[PDB]
Amino acid sequence: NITTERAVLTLNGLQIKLHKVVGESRDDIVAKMKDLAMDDHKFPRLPGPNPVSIERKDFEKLKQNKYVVSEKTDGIRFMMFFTRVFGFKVCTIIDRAMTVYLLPFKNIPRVLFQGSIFDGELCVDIVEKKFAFVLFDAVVVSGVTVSQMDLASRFFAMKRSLKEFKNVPEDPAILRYKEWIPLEHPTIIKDHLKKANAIYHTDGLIIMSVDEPVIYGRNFNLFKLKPGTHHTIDFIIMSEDGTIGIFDPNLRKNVPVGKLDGYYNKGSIVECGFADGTWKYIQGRSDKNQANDRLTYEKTLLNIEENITIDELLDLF
Ligand SMILES: Nc1nc2c(ncn2[C@@H]2O[C@H](COP(=O)(O)OP(=O)(O)OP(=O)(O)O)[C@@H](O)[C@H]2O)c(=O)[nH]1
Repeated sequence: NITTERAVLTLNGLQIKLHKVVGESRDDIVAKMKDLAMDDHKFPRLPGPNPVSIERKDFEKLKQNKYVVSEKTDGIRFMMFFTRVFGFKVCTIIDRAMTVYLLPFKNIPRVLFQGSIFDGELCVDIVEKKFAFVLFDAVVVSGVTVSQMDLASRFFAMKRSLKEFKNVPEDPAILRYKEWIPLEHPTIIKDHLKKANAIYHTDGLIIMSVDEPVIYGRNFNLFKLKPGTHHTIDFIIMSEDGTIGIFDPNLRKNVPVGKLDGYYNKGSIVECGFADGTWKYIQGRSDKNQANDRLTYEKTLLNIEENITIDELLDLF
């Protein structure tokens, strides 16, 4: 049987109960996805790109090359994988740490189960108070590797397969497709962004190449933009006098970086924002035992400093 263990995900004040796939079953689903995705990376990862923050150096490239734009949905990143395990046709969603849950739909066409890997976000529909799964892109559809073709071909393949699918009320998520708008369409972009934000929780926008094949991992040509300067960092309290530190993952030692005004419990993790030269407390995190690493900190400072805004960005066009 597929050895499962139950789990509940909470997003935006709502929860979803799912069977987390465990042990050798988890191991086999992951190894199956690695083969279908033909990823020979020596480390377990999803066959999908992680965006990079937009930098002012990128503005040239944005204006030479072709790109599409969409809202950055705020929810959980999942690769959705249709396969067959021990004879049964299975729909799974895998997250970035390689944790596998079943997410079953009634009406998935049996072709998908020959090997579909679609990329998306599990998220909540504000208007409907139901979960939605929003598909960003496809890697393999019914056994056909679509990853090296251009974005419009990938969506053509994906939409083709699901063309006869209908959701039914008992399905655990509303399957929906990311509408990507061309980066030369500012008024169409703004309007799409306004409609998008009526339905979803968004964290800015994502800008993606119209024609490059799928990258797996950090994709230096997939850009995200946070609205305004609302970057935060999680620091560890290294002193009761609020000395905040940041983790160096290869020393495995926290390094002192600043100091907060107030009394703080050593070893806690505080989410802070930067304002006028110092970091300021926003909330303590009881759910974390580790600060953000140096890399995340260095890059967030650069972004704070550069202060790119969505209106600056959409006015380049
Ligand atoms: N690749 C991609 N990611 C998207 C898209 N829409 C929303 N996202 C989400 O944006 C994430 C970007 O990574 P980060 O900028 O680190 O954001 P995060 O994973 O929410 O982490 P925090 O910033 O710590 O909250 C992706 O991993 C997706 O979960 C999209 O169209 N493509």
